[PDB]
Amino acid sequence: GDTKEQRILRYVQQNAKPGDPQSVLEAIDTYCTQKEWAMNVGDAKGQIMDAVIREYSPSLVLELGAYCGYSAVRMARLLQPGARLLTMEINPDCAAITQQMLNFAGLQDKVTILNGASQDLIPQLKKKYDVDTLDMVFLDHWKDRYLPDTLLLEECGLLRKGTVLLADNVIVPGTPDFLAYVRGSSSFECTHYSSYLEYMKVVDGLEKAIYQGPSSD
Ligand SMILES: COc1ccc(Cc2cc(-c3sc(C)nc3C)[nH]n2)cc1
Ligand SMILES: [K+]
Ligand SMILES: [K+]
Ligand SMILES: [K+]
Repeated sequence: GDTKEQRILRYVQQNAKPGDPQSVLEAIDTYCTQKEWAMNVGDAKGQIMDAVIREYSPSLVLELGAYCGYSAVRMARLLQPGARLLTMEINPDCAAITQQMLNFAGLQDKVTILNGASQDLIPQLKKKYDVDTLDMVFLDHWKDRYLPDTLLLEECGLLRKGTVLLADNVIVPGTPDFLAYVRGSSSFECTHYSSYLEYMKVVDGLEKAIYQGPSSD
């Protein structure tokens, strides 16, 4: 048997230019349109991601929900020399795919992959991976986990004033708990970027929530 992630990686390895992230991203994009399937972010959302990374130029990025490494290849190619991406994947096999995917893209020295569940890994980040603070967090895992993982980062001390949270799919299927909190909390300064997946009927969006640091008085 051959899973379909294995087939995407086998397509990349066969049709993309080694060491060239853009070529890798286009091979995956092309396999998806032909074999009718899709990664966790599309092109429109990629461009939103691209702008955020370019605007804030983060030295340390956490991604929750790697899948194939498509989004890791997307973000890590924009990282400056010295900057690194930590990405979490809960499914062992997908995590493995993501590593092979990064290896082939040449971005493997910038990205560390962690196989595990976010609520187990986030607490170990300081002690076991020498994280002080995160500069940017991309959330694209389980919807019910967005709001509690956010406060888990908060409690663990992994956010500093200026940390940028970028949450995917806050509209479709929606993360209404998470949205309400960052939009209502004084600890965040939010902005919504809309992604038009289909005219009138499928209109999603990412939420960019800027941590404002603990209060003072
Ligand atoms: C619709 O359901 C899904 C939504 C997103 C994904 C991709 C994914 C999510 C994760 C999780 S979940 C968790 C507590 N920690 C992590 C790192 N790893 N990979 C898989 C299924
Ligand atoms: K997504
Ligand atoms: K920086
Ligand atoms: K707010």
